[PDB]
Amino acid sequence: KDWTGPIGEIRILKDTTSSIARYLYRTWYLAAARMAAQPRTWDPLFQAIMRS
Amino acid sequence: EIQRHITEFISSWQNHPIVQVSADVENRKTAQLLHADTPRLVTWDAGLCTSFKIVPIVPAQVPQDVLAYTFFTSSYAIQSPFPEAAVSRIVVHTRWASNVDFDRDSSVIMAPPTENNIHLFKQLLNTETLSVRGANPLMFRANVLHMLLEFVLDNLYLNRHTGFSQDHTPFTEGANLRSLPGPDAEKWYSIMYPTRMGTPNVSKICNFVASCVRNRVGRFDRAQMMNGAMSEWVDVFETSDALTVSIRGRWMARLARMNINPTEIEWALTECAQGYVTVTSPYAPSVNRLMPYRISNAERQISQIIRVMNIGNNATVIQPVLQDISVLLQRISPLQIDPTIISNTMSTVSESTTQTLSPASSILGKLRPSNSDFSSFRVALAGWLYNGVVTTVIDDSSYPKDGGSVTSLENLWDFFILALALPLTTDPCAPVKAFMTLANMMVGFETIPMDNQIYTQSRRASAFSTPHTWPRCFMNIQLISPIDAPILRQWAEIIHRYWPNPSQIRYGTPNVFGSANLFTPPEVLLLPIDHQPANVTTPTLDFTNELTNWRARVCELMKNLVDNQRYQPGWTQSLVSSMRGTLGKLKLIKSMTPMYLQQLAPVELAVIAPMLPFPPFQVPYVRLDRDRVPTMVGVTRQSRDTITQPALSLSTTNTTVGVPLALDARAITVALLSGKYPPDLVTNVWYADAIYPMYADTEVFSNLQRDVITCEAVQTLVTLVAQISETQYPVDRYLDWIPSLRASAATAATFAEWVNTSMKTAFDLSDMLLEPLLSGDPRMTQLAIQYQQYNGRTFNVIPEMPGSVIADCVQLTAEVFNHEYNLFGIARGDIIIGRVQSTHLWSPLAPPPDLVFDRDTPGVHIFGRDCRISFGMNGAAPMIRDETGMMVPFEGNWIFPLALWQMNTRYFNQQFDAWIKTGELRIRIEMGAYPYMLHYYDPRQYANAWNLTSAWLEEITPTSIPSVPFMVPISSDHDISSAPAVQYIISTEYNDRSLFCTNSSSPQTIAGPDKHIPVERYNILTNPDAPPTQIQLPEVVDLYNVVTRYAYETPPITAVVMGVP
Amino acid sequence: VLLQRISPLQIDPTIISNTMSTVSESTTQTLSPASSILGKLRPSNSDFS
Amino acid sequence: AYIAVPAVVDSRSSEAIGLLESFGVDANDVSYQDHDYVVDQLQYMLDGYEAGDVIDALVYRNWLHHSVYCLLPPKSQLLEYWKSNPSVIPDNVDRRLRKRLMLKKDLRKDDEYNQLARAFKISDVYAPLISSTTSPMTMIQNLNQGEIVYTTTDRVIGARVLLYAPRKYYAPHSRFNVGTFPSIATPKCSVMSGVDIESIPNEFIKLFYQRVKSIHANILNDISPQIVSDMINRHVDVYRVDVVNVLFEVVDVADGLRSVSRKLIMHTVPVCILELLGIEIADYCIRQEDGMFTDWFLLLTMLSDGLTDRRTHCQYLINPSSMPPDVILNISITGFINRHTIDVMPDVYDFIKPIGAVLPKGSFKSTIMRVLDSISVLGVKIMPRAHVVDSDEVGEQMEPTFEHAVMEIYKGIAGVDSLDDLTKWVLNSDLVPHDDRLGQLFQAFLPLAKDLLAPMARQFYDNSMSEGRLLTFAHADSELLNANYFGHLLRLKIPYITEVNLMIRKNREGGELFQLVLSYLYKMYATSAQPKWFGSLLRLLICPWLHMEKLIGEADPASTSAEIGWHVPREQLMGFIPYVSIRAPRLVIEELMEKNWGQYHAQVIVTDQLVVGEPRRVSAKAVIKGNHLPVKLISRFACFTLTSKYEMRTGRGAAYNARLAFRSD
Repeated sequence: KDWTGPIGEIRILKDTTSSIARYLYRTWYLAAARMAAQPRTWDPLFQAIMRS
Repeated sequence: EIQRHITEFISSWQNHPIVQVSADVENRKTAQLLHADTPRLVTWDAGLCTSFKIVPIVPAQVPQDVLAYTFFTSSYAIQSPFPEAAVSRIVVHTRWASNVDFDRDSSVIMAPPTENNIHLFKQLLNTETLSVRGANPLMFRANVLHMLLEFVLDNLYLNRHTGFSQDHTPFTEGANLRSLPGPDAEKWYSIMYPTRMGTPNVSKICNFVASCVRNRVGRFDRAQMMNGAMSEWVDVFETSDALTVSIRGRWMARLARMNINPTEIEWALTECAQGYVTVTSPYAPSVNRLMPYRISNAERQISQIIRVMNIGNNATVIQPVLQDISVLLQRISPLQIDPTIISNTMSTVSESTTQTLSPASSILGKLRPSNSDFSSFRVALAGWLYNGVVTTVIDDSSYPKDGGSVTSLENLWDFFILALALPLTTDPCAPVKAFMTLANMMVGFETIPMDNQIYTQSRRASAFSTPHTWPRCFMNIQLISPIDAPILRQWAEIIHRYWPNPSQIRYGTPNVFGSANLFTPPEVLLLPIDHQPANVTTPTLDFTNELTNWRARVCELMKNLVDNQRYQPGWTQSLVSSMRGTLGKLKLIKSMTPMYLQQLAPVELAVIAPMLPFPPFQVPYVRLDRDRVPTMVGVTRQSRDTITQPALSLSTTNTTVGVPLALDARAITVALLSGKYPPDLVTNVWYADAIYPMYADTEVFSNLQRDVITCEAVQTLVTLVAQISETQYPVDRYLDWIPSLRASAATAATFAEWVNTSMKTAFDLSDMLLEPLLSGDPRMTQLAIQYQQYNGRTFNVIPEMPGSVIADCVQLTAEVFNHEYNLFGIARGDIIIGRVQSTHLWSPLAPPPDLVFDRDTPGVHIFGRDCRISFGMNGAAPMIRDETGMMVPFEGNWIFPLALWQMNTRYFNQQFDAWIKTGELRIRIEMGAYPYMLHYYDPRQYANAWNLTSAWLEEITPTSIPSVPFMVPISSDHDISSAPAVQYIISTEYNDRSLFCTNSSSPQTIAGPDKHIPVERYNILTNPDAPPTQIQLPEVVDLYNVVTRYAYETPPITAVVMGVP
Repeated sequence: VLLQRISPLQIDPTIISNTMSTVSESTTQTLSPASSILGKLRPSNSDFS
Repeated sequence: AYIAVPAVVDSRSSEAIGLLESFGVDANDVSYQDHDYVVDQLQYMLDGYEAGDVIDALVYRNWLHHSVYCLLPPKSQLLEYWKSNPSVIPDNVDRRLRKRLMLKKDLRKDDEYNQLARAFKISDVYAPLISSTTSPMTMIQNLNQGEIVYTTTDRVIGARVLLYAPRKYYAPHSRFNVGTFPSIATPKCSVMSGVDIESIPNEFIKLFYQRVKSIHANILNDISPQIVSDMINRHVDVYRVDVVNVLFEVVDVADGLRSVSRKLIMHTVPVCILELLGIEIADYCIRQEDGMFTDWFLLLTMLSDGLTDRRTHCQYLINPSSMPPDVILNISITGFINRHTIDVMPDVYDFIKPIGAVLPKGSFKSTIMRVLDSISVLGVKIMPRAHVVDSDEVGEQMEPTFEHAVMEIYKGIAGVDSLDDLTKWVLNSDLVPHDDRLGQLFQAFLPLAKDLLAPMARQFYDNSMSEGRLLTFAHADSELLNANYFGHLLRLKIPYITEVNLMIRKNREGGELFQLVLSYLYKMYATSAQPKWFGSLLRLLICPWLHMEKLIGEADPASTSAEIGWHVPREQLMGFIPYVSIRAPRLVIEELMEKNWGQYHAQVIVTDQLVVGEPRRVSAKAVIKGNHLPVKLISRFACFTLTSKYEMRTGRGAAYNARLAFRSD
């Protein structure tokens, strides 16, 4: 019950779950949302560096 | 109950929730705000505008004895406009003869009334109804409202001009008949023109057709504007449906109000560009196109309010918007980086190698350039468009980490960085942070009086966020003593005098684009800094503006600090001279950035700001005035207890909106100190080259189309919910004779979910309409916005709700439904169950007035709350008790409500049915509205209704009732022998408007109910003195009128407005 | 248990979840007020004994 | 005239496919454009720029103004090529610069050349010029003017790119034209409306059309395939099957009157099955005298990947029982609304290896193992029963078996004895489980599922990999993962209610509600991965074989067939087991005689007696050592069976380093 249907190959976890996995979910979610807003991940030179 | 638990399991499986918005939606709000799709407004219909089809029920007796087979037109295969059957009725079916571009995914499709139409009235709220037949009678009003909403939304099309052909038969006077496309089109003409048919017989069709006016067929009006072109509009006589004609006329009126022609598109794209690019529009007679884009002002403001309510205290929806405008400024800005200019100018600072400190080399470590420094500058430049929802502050890590003595040189540079970076941010507490940055660094050196023991002098400067943490010694400069804190006395006057001054720049095109701003007038933007339009187009370095003056006076404060007499003898002379030279050079660094912010950035902000997916939202800037700092910009979406006026219920029922976001102070002042131009820049070439690809899109013209639907569905929601709940808006209710329940907030929320799902199923939408209003209490809704200053004075905006089209058309359809409830499969009144045995041929949808009775009939017992039955003892009759306290036997004329039977449907059946069947009592069951079947029967044979009426009485449930069965005789055209028939359920009111004609291909109807072709519908044919336009629409629908047919084309904007590269 | 099974009211969890939105992150350092109240409220369907 | 279709169109190949009758248009004057290169060009275009600029640039391009690019070496090799053997210098050049180029042995010492070359720009000579900083909008807007455009970079979108220099310096219309990108620059350009944006299989055409219909939806001249068929008139690949959807409705004719209950839809049935079953727009009774579904509606529902209704849009799982809350008994088919192709060969099927299909506990197995056993399209068998392993069989070779092993889990719960009391304790009257009690049962179920079943399953699946390549059913997802199963993992579901199947079937050997409880245990034991619609396997199983006989049919059985298998040398003391079997036309098996079948080695253990009345056979065991067989090693044009047992044509046998051998006629 504590999943929805797929977004492609990913099911999302609804936040009204009763299990402990929402606390695992919110840390990785906040982590991704705060690393994507950094300015350093968007110049092409750093993407070439992380390719290397 | 082993088998019964399977039924319980399936019935608990099928009640799944239709709405699963339990997951988060703020990853989808961002994509919707950055790019919302357009609805689909104009769709073309090449068929004929009708929704009522005449269906046959019982076929005619095409061989018989009393009349030869050579009489009928059916023997000669003559096509007729009407079904040549024994009984014909009118049913409802939207979009037959409709070769549309695509469907709205709406349909009111009805079976003929001899079948079961119960599935249309258990669609909405019957989660807990067990049987396949049967629906809850307390849901009938909501079911009918959703059916009328579908019936309106399925007719939103525009009529298309197909093509004509003059006939060669002598059937008309050389008239011009329409030809409609399709795979099989040679049989539409008999349907589409009733008066074209020849007249051989004295059949009823041929009696109708030959009694009409001949010159009202085909084309009678056109508009021929050019040689060899499509006619723009015609007026044609054909079979139609005046309700559908009215709906499409109102829809055409709305889209004709939205129309623009490319001359003001040229003018608007010139004014939005401010002359830096010009476009053209031709000068020739038009081909009469339709480009719906001009909308009103309130429709724009309401969608702006809904978007501000969407971005609620989140700072992850609005962050990609500022990041987008950063890239968009970077694309067309002429300024670039030059990171090497500080490293070049700090190579000639005179200092000694023997010293340990190095003022020339400390700034280069404190202020390192990294070429990613405009990414944090253009976001601060783009945050000027939004102070209401976004308050850009300086990051926490850009402060000197618990104070920092002024004796330290690194903290002295850290003061300079913040003193240059703070005027760029739109935070209102920027001057008090600039003051307390120095006052933290001077603790024990120079002291000033504070307000409390909490916000002391050593209290950290980033903790001043609320506009009355401002110290009293800041706004009274006289409180700072000139002889015990002279440098703070200096810096206070520098802040109070040389802080920048707000201005205004005038973007926007008010004609085509509806202006979106609120609390500011239209066609104006507010800037925190001052601007002057440049006179030259070959720019060059100057030193007279507010930012360069600010840098110079911060440098001169640091010169007075190093020349203080308490501070100098702690240093050596070769260090003091080097620091003074570094400051004297850093004042006179040569950077273009203060000139750019003065002259060119306010022009290109106004160039960009109309062409933007989220329009500007500003409250007034203010320097240094405590009483005018805005707090709590707040939107409302509902009223409260009983206060029905938005200006009164606004102050206590709002939601405060807005975020702070953090930027670093190093990267802004690197941009301010290091920025240069191209080598030979000429601005009227540079901006004309840059702006030209930007103004070939049409995305803002799609957003203007979406705001129509976003304002329209709200008024549709209010009008439809007000028919079942008790709202505050003055609406017109028509469907009170249909029963429903006392709706709660959950019922209203569910019905509103069905409303907006049906709303976005049509118009082809896929994201997020009307859910921000839907999330709480859709009964009492209102839309307003307000903020206040520090002194408690409140501005507010309550936008008016403009004209709505769908909400008008639903009420029009309800006004028709009040008089034509029969065609949609609904009866009115209530039924009377009683044994009637005769050989007569009257119909139970029109009973004789001898059999009915009411509350005013003398000798009729009325039953209410009290249903207490005493049994019979030793042969006496069983008794039931009256409303008035009497006690009557099972005999006579009774009146029930339906709910009294439903609550006791088992206990009443055993007591009553054996008396209803053979005895002498008749029960009137008050219902108000009910659907119905029609079982016909041959009137020459016996017919008992008990197997139908017992199956109706035994399926009545506290939840649901099934449809009511009737028995109507089949009419004939020759004399028949009569047989006795027994029927039990009759109606009360007249109930026979659905019948069209009986014995359509026959000379007369003798036995049974007859009805000729309804003359009152086909008014234009049968009345030679009526005008062709006339419809008597609230009473009947007339099935035939003139309809106009357009042939306008819808070209894109770039196919008519070129742009001259 | 009897008073729970008689009652018309069901305690749904979705009303707070359709409003408060655990995402929020007003600031960038620590949790927002909106995401901090939900860590206490915990709108789970355990029970309401 | 220019219309646009939702598929990749090349001029030479999509005419051989036809590609327009495939959407449903009866059809010279229809000239196909080559939009093959623009899709790869778009894929190279998207990684640098954003999406919206690229798409909104490509939208405004007509496909009748014929034009071309030009790509030149940047500056140094540009001046060096003019220095070289051709003096093909244009007349836009500087009068001094061409004079310094017409001399001999220029070098760094020439100040008079270098001073002018360091101030020379390419934009002085060539105009209009695409540099790397130009927007994608202005590339196409400048391209629509003058039939040739000079560039600097490769990353452009639109027409074909041709080069200016040799590589040593670098680092035809008709009346009706179709394409795959809707143009806007002409007032008349058209887009077809057959299929929606949810069934477009290219994932770049889908991304394009969503963005086009998102903003330009009002101004698109929209037409239907019937209107296209009006406007026109007045080797053979397998694994490409046309699909449609069935728009039906359930009707309840009790006696006399009929009613309409639901309005369903069935998304991706293949067209060949609808043609060979011979069904039309009429009414149908879908029950037998028993109440079982009458063997063709069952196959239709097992071919599809969905079944929903049209008033709401939730998933509708039909009732397989005959208990009437909702019995579906009569079907009225009302049309077929969209039509497109689909590549039946999936993504996960790469190497030839056994197939693990995960079905739930109460899914219809006893019917499909009867139906799939009784199909034969050619002189082969598609899926016999002897190649199918039940989910039951893996836990039966044990001291009392896994169902009976967890049947006696009740000893260990307080207040629980006499298993009916446990089943009464877990399930309520609704037969929906309580939230805690099912997990309290599961925390004792789980070590019996892992520490007891999984080693035996690992041993059994190693044994099943040894004795041929088979198809193994499985209850749960993790049952094939905790035991290290080797093969393709397929997560499947059927459109039916699997729960009420568990109350119909008697002879269940235990509690009739206990097996529903045991089904819930397996449903919670599996991982949270989305299953993939059993029709996704059944179309692969049936539809290539049925399409094959329409063109392989009656050529010759000797030289249409061939078989792959392991080959042992004749020098043995007392051989060709088959591996797959391939049926193809003559040219395809002639193309299969090459592509040598070495670099594939096994170790065949071959010792058994003769078992059945067929000729001399020994059930061998082959264990593949090297890499397994790719499918593009076989073909895209030749069908092949998926499962096979091992046998060869007395004595003994030992470990033989076998190799493959393609035999044919």
